[PDB]
Amino acid sequence: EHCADEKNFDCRRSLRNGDCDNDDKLLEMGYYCPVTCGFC
Repeated sequence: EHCADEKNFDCRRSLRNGDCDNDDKLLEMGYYCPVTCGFC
């Protein structure tokens, strides 16, 4: 799976909010903005 942050999903805002620090949103972030979350 070559990961790529989504274009329509705002990865910066979500990172700034803390969406990616939320466990239940981890899944959401794993596909939406995985590169922004440093997964890959």
